[PDB]
Amino acid sequence: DIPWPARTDWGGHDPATPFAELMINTHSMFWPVAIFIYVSAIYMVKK
Amino acid sequence: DFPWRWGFVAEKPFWVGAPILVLGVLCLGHIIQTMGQIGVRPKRYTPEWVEATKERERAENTNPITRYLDRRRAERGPYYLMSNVLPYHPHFLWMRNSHDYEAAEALAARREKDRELAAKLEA
Amino acid sequence: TWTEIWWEHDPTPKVAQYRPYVCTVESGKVYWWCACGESKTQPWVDGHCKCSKREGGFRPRRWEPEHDGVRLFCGCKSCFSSPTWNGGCFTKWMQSNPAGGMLYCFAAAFGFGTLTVYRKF
Amino acid sequence: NLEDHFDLAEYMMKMHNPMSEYLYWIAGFVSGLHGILPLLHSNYYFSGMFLPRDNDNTQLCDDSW
Amino acid sequence: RDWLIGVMLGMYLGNLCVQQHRQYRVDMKLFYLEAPEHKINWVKPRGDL
Amino acid sequence: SWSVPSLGIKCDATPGRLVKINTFIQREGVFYGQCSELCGTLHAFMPIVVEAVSPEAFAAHAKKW
Amino acid sequence: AAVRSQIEAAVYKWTRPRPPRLGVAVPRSPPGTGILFHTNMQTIRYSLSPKVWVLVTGAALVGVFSGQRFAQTVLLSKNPPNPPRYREKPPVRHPHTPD
Amino acid sequence: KSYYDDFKDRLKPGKYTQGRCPQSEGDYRQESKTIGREHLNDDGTRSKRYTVKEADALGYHYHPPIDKKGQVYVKGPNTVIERGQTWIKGYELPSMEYTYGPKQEDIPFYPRVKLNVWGNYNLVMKVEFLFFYLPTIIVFGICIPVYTINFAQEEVIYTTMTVKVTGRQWYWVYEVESPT
Amino acid sequence: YTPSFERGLNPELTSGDYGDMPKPQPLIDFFTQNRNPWFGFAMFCGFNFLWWAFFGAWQIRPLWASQRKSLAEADRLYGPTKYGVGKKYIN
Amino acid sequence: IYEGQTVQESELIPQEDDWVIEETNFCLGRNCYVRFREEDDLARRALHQMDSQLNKMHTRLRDGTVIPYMSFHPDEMVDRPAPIHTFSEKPLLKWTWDETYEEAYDD
Amino acid sequence: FYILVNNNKRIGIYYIKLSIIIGILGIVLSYIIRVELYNSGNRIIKYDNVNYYNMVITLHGLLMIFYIIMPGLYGGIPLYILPILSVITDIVLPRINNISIIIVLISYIVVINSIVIEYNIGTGWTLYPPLSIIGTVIVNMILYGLIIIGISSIISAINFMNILIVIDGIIYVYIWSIIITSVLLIISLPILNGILLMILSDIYFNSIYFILNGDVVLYQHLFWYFGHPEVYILILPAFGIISIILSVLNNKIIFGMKSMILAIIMISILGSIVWAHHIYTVGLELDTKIYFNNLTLIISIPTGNKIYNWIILYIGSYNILYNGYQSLIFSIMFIIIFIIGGITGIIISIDIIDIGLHDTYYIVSHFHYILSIGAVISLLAGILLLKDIIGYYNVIIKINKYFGLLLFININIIFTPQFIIGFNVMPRRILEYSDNIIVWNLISSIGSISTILILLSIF
Ligand SMILES: CCCCCCCCCCCCCCCCCC(=O)OC[C@H](COP(=O)([O-])OCC(O)COP(=O)([O-])OC[C@@H](COC(=O)CCCCCCCCCCCCCCCCC)OC(=O)CCCCCCCCCCCCCCCCC)OC(=O)CCCCCCCCCCCCCCCCC
Ligand SMILES: CCCCCCCCCCCCCCCCCC(=O)OC[C@H](COP(=O)([O-])OCC(O)COP(=O)([O-])OC[C@@H](COC(=O)CCCCCCCCCCCCCCCCC)OC(=O)CCCCCCCCCCCCCCCCC)OC(=O)CCCCCCCCCCCCCCCCC
Ligand code: HEA
Ligand code: HEA
Ligand code: CUA
Ligand SMILES: [O-][O-]
Ligand SMILES: [Cu+2]
Ligand SMILES: [K+]
Ligand SMILES: [Mg+2]
Ligand SMILES: [Zn+2]
Ligand SMILES: [Zn+2]
Repeated sequence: DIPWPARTDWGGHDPATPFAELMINTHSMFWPVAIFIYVSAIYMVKK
Repeated sequence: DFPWRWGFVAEKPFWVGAPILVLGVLCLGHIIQTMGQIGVRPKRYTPEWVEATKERERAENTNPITRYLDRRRAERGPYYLMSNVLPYHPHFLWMRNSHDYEAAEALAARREKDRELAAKLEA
Repeated sequence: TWTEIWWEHDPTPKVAQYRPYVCTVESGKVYWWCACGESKTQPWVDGHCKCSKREGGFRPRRWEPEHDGVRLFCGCKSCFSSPTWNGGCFTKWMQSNPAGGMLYCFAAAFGFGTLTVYRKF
Repeated sequence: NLEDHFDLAEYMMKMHNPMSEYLYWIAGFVSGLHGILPLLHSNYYFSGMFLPRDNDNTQLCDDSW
Repeated sequence: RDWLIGVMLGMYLGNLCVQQHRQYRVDMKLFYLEAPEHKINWVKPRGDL
Repeated sequence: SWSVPSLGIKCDATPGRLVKINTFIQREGVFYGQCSELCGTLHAFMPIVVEAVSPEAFAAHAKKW
Repeated sequence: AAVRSQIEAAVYKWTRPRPPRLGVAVPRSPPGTGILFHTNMQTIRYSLSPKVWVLVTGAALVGVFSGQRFAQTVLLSKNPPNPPRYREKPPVRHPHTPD
Repeated sequence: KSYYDDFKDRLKPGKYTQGRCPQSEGDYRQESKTIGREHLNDDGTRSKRYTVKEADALGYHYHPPIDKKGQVYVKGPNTVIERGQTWIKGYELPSMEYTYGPKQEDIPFYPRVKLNVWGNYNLVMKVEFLFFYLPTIIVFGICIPVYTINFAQEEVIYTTMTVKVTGRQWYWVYEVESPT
Repeated sequence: YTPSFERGLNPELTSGDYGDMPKPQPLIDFFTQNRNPWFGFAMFCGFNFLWWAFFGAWQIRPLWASQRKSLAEADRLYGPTKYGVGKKYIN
Repeated sequence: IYEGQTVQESELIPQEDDWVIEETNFCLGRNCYVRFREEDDLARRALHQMDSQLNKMHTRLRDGTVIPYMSFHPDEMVDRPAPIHTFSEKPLLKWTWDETYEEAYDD
Repeated sequence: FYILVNNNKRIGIYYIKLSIIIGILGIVLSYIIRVELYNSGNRIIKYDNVNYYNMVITLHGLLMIFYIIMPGLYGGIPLYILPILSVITDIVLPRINNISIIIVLISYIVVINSIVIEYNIGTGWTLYPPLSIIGTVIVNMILYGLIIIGISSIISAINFMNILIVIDGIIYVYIWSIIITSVLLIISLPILNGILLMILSDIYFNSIYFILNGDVVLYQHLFWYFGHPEVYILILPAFGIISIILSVLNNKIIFGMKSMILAIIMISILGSIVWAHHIYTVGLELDTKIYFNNLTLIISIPTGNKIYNWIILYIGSYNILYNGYQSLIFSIMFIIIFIIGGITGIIISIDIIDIGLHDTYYIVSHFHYILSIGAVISLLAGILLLKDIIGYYNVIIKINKYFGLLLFININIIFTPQFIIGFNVMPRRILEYSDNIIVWNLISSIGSISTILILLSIF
């Protein structure tokens, strides 16, 4: 509904429509893949 | 080959200086950005206005899924919110004793009228 | 395992210790590190080990700190960042005692799993 | 000639007049002023003040200063 | 071979967010069904000021 | 641009295009949004407030207003 | 301790590395050739043999997921049933409704 | 040891800010009168006359260097005949202490080593395949979700009410059907 | 701070005459950097930033105490009802 | 892919039993900012700079051949700082092949 | 002489010098923005002078893109080393090279003069009509600057393409990076000129393309048909630099040179056909949206191959070599930072996610992490690598671990919080905002003042 202080709200917050829920879950679905892509690559940044 | 400032800094261990410098630069930035707002006390951050927003949120049932999800998470495990511990506005340093007395009287009057309406509605 | 199974023409050190040596070092001073593991003034060359006598391909390893402080030094004599320590002493130990290595790795992973799961959950 | 071998020989050989450096820094300083001076001028033109007082466009407490 | 450690570390950290997302969906399914935070016949129009 | 984050709507109000957006609100409340396309001086001062009420309440409101 | 040394000696014997199957076309070292290089050569990283690497890496994987289970079953708690949703009276007026 | 102390003598601290006296005390802007220095100023910098006002590229002081036979002066090598063979001794650069200052002693040892190359062609080819096709798999894993969510937004729904929203500077107009 | 002489796992390899060369020390010295007060201040500094980075400074709390007690009273008296552990949080 | 030059075992056989790998230092030396003399004028400071070029340095091996300062790209081959005119004589990229012609030889 | 010089290396220095000068104006504008956004209220801009903020954000974007980063990465480093890498005496077109830098300066003077003399209003750096065509004369002046800049960009692109005719050595990866950017410019600029001329026609010639019955969405197609190729014209030279630095400093031959080259070519072709991911919320047809979303996600494949090829360059390098040089640190930091920016780009590429995140500060943080952090650091790293060749001094940068650490920490303090407010949500191109977004905005503002202070320590 309205922004609240010091909230991460990663991927969205307070959906009030089925489409709004879809948007939040699409981001949540891809987020672990993004973490994998980052962690897997960064771990090899070294001599 | 270097001026005094660099000779002084470069003499110390990096992990002695670096951490101190990081905090110092951040503190200075906040100080600089606070000089232009010393004593500024907006009325919307007073307790009277803070209560009125709570009344609006109760009537509008604001962010109900954030409140439900916080309760569920807290029940499961350790849940920490920045909003719970820290100020949400920077003028808090000056508004310890600030009040809006006109809003206080108006809010009290509206609450009294609301109680009369509630009794009438109960009938 | 480069010296052990791959290449037989590089000198192979003896492990003095499977743990780093902690030493205080001063900027502007040069230190000489034992690369054979037989010096009695570890982690430094004592003047009587293979490194000091330039025997069998062993030579002292020159090292110099940028700033004063306490630095960790390699005891296993095979760390990638030798003379400094980077954890290769533990790695080389696991090669020599693979059963012990598993125990420590399981314990470390167990702690990491619990903490990360407890905080995120 | 040996003097002409290197581009910007005086600067590279560390003999250049310092005024060249001062002009470069001054030019950058003037470039920066193109964002600040029109800000002050425009603020005064439409308000009468060169810079606002924090939160002076909102309702303020009686003791606010 | 080491790069595999990174794959496994990135698969563990990713799975943490999968579990959070999994629990999130369970919670969402119970909001409109059981959560007392969900209120109906509650919000009234304010009207023009 | 008409944006209501809680309703998952962000549609550009472009001259010449009458864009259709379908929605189905599931919970009552008041959802706040802001214009999301730089539109001039007061781009930051045209918010979007939508209040969703029960169908019986909406009918009474519409009948009176 | 006797069993500890037994399993330690059993693991050790099985893990001792065998010569690598070179995937590169290199010559055979001349026979009788000893150490020719010195320790001042650029350090070559010390790498675990495949069997040992699998063992320790597997112990790490078994460790992190058993740690995840320990946290889930002991340190964390399950959600109790949501409180009953009873009918409650809404506020009579919106605080901003003109009087 | 402190290597700076070795060449401390060469570095005499300076007297003038930016290494020049006030122009009044000495006019460094004028061209030097010293013979053979007509192209330089007093302080040693090139004179504006030499570089700008009478630059040779503009046709001033025309002096073709090449001679009649199409030749220019060339300095020969240091030749040393020996052992029934003519040798050339190459010019070795001066000690780095002369040019940089530090005394060339106690130099750390950096051995010769041939380039650090990745080996095992078969293994490398498989990694490169993975460097390309692991991302390709991830993209393919997103493709199906992307199609579905796009189809969901553009779904013909049985809407029963219409709200028309017009955006003007700077307010939002709303048109709604009125109850009959 | 006159550190101690740690012989190590193999004491015979530390039994020689060091002379000017430094002697091995316990690992607590490495963490404390020989109990250097500035490194301790730097360590405390490292914690102070990291706390700011993740959870906020928490140094403003003593100043915010009165204004966090007013916010809590408003949420309880006039805010939307909180249930169970939710009542712990005030926004 | 490049994996070094190919070696035949015959080429790894020493002519003496004491042969080891030559321990020649390939660290060129200790350097810093090029330090000009005050007495030197613009012309003589140019000569000083030209005599401090690392890319003109090399390491002489036991047989008298020298391994030069080498770089992957020709950017490191010009004098530092870069002069106005750098590659007056075209740099020669040497390619190798097995082709030969009779005119080059004599019997 | 100074202005008459045709030396390609001197002109390269001029490009870097001018980028820093113009950059001062760019950074100042950024400080104004962050200061204003420190809290809610008016801080340094009056409510009656809100048009100035709109102009500040517009000029910030335009200057940093076309007058700072592009002249620095495509004009500065390229004009200095490309003819050397090509083992050629000098650049193919000497006189054209001279006029290009002069043109850039003249267009800069026009822009800043328009600040001083014209009424200050803004329409974004994307100059969307009808807002751009109903403005005052300052918009006309900005259009002249862009067109003039376009002339310099195209002639410089022609100059680099001619190196293929004269190159006497091997086309290294970096040379390939510049050539492909030049191709991208030759194909994208002519379209930009056309749409800009149409903006002028409506502003100055009573044309009616951007009034009813004329589709305003037309502009967005032609603009972004140049817009997105521009973001790769700005990043590809940075990639070329990163390749040289990693190979040189680690003493390791580039791995997969041909895959690096073919990855750059691929990014260009794909980048020329994905522009409408900037137009997701306009209301395009379902199939168009799916095409563009699909092709946008494909760009990650070639971009990913380059990242992993860089990683193996740093892996395995000798430990004895000191790794604290600023150039090496910046090159490594680029990989770490670019992955963050690219991954967030893939997130916004999903159109349904984009509905929530369009015109929010998440987009800001996304392109800042790539440009304000990645591109800047790449240009710094490239200049630092060429310090001996260029010959500049009087700065303490070459070995300064404090500067690198402070920059990395504080730059992340500015833009990481902008990802958070993207989901709160805080729109872009606004100055006032709700009181519940102050915390994150305040943190980012503290980061901006701190970064500026660190820029003074280099001297
Ligand atoms: C992003 C920032 C941070 C970056 C950090 C990282 C940096 C990393 C490193 C980057 C390195 C990049 C590559 C560097 C290569 C350098 C190559 C080089 O040195 O070339 C040689 C080149 C020239 O040396 P040369 O070969 O000896 O040249 C001899 C001359 O050709 C002949 O000598 P001459 O004496 O005969 O010269 C003629 C001279 C003759 O000069 C004189 O006679 C001067 C007399 C004194 C004047 C002083 C100024 C007076 C101002 C008065 C203002 C009054 C305001 C009143 C207000 C009242 C209000 C009520 O000048 C003129 O006649 C023309 C001057 C034109 C330029 C100055 C323009 C100033 C602004 C004007 C604004 C006008 C606005 C009008 C608006 C109108 C609106 C209607 O060097 C320079 O030009 C200096 C470069 C210095 C810096 C080099 C880089 C150092 C490293 C970076 C440091 C950080 C910089 C940060 C940016 C700046 C911040 C502020
Ligand atoms: C109490 C109840 C429960 C009880 C439970 C009890 C359980 C008991 C379990 C007992 C287990 C015993 C195991 C013994 C060890 C077996 C393995 C072993 O060490 O070999 C034995 C033995 C070792 O003998 P040794 O005495 O050590 O002799 C060593 C000699 O010097 C020379 O030997 P060699 O010349 O014959 O060559 C051997 C060497 C040759 O090594 C190599 O050539 C290198 C191999 C590693 C290459 C890795 C390349 C990765 C490239 C990544 C590129 C992309 C990165 C970026 C990605 C970005 C993505 C966004 O092999 C290795 O080094 C193998 C190392 C370990 C490989 C592990 C692979 C794990 C893959 C995991 C995938 C997980 C997917 C999860 C998906 C989840 C989805 C939800 O090997 C042989 O003699 C050869 C035959 C056996 C070969 C085994 C298979 C190797 C497979 C390699 C696969 C690599 C990854 C491929 C996929 C990559 C995807 C990215
Ligand atoms: C140089 C600057 C630059 C670069 C490189 C990019 C790169 C990318 N950008 Fe761009 N972008 C901008 C600058 C840039 N962008 C700017 C300035 C804007 C805003 C302009 C404005 O609106 O005014 C913008 C806006 C923008 C939007 C608009 C969002 C909105 O308007 O709401 C989108 C969405 O499609 C987008 C997507 C992408 C993608 C998908 C990439 C890809 O190139 C990213 C590719 C990289 C990776 C993916 C990471 C590395 C690869 C791997 C680690 C392999 C493994 C990863 C996977 C398999 C996914 N960008
Ligand atoms: C590459 C271009 C570039 C660069 C460097 C930056 C740098 C910065 N930008 Fe950026 N910014 C844009 C391009 C850029 N920006 C664009 C295109 C927009 C959108 C415009 C629009 O909305 O219309 C934008 C918008 C934008 C906004 C949004 C305002 C709004 O529309 O509401 C904000 C503030 O939040 C901001 C802040 C900053 C800050 C704090 C920095 C930096 O100050 C952070 C600190 C980093 C430094 C201070 C180093 C920079 C140094 C150089 C650039 C010189 C390099 C030269 C050499 C190496 C020779 N930028
Ligand atoms: Cu309307 Cu913005
Ligand atoms: O723009 O990506
Ligand atoms: Cu794009
Ligand atoms: K503000
Ligand atoms: Mg938009
Ligand atoms: Zn020894
Ligand atoms: Zn060790």
